[PDB]
Amino acid sequence: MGTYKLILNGKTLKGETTTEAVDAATAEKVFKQYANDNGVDGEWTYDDATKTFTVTE
Repeated sequence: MGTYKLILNGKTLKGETTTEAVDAATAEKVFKQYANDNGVDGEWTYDDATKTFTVTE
């Protein structure tokens, strides 16, 4: 568990969000859905060091 962070690094639109997920899969799914909702879909990365994900459109 813990608080995860998402970094939307899009060519068109960018943003950031944070959510409390039980595991990395739940985190990645919530964020995938969130990014796709913002119309962001690029190379997804992860930084366990600070529990963050970055999607580079």
